[PDB]
Amino acid sequence: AASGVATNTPTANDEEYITPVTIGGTTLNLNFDTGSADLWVFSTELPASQQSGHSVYNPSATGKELSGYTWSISYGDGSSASGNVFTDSVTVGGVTAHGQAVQAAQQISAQFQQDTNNDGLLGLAFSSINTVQPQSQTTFFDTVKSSLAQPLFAVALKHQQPGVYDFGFIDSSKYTGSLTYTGVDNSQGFWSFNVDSYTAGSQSGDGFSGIADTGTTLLLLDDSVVSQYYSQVSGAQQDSNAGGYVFDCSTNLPDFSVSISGYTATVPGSLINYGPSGDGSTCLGGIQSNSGIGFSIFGDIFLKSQYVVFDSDGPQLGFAPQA
Ligand SMILES: COC(=O)[C@H](Cc1ccccc1)OP(=O)(O)[C@H](CC(C)C)NC(=O)[C@@H](NC(=O)[C@@H](NC(=O)CC(C)C)C(C)C)C(C)C
Ligand SMILES: *[C@H]1O[C@H](CO)[C@@H](O)[C@H](O)[C@@H]1O
Ligand SMILES: *[C@@H]1OC[C@H](O)[C@@H](O)[C@@H]1O
Repeated sequence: AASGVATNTPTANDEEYITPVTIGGTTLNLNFDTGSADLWVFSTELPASQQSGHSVYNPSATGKELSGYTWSISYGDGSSASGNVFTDSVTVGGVTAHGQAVQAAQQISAQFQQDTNNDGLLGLAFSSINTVQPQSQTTFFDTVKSSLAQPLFAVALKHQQPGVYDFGFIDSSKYTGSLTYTGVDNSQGFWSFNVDSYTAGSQSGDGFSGIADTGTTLLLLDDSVVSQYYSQVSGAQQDSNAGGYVFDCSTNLPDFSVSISGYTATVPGSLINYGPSGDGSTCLGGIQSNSGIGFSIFGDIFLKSQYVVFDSDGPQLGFAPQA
């Protein structure tokens, strides 16, 4: 039975986490994203000036083309990419998927053109939302799932230190105490779960739903929750140059917690100080608006405080504080 560990590393300010993936013999640094189901890479089909600063996949060397298939995706921050599809061998932390669909980029929006921290994305949401036309394809995880010791993966994202993606096993040394599980609703293809209530510093409120999303840097919440949080942060203000609420870097921020099936998951106020806003001398908050989309996005700010188990049996998610 297979299992493996892939080590991830945060980029500056923990903006994204990248892990090496070997595709047909070339290793690329990909952003593992539990919020989407497409494995796409910078390729030799892009314009040569866009290939610059990246490790690229050359499909003609090892790939088997799926003639006539395309993919096209749009993410939450407006970025997008599209291209064609090949099958190849994809290895992550020593686990190999043979004949994995590899989505070679033909076009990428400006956001990706300017991000040289990754060479593409490895989706880990449910395969039901993979964008490949005319027949959708399975994610790396769905491809190898039946070969792993247990059909699950687990993640520890850390603040300015390397972390891990555990495939097919749970590493009990990565969290304190025991895991608490909650059911997942995969009807929209996401790892969606319910929280029963939340506490933002001195204020507590009713529960809501959200997705466990490794691909989003911040903790995005309903505007009512964000207002409630920052009303407790002296001098907090929104700054469109920074991307949301900012405050003095020395501020004492309140903790934020959510109650999930009996377990309190706490994000300490020191993790809510994302870093320099890059707008003078303020810091950007780790909690920001979800822009009225109707569900919360439990991104990296939240994951940096937990060890999370993504279990295809249920499916369900398990949580425990990171050791
Ligand atoms: C279609 O599904 C997606 O787009 C999913 C789920 C989703 C749906 C709707 C709203 C938000 C989130 O996002 P995702 O795949 O994680 C997607 C992946 C990314 C690498 C383009 N993240 C996003 O689009 C989020 N973008 C981010 O978090 C960007 N981060 C920053 O701009 C750093 C700033 C915030 C300091 C990326 C550069 C990392 C936005 C939600 C804020
Ligand atoms: C993950 O689990 C497998 C299955 O037991 C081991 O063979 C592998 O070395 C790693 O511990
Ligand atoms: C990344 O690869 C495997 C090991 O678990 C990890 O410690 C290393 O940094």
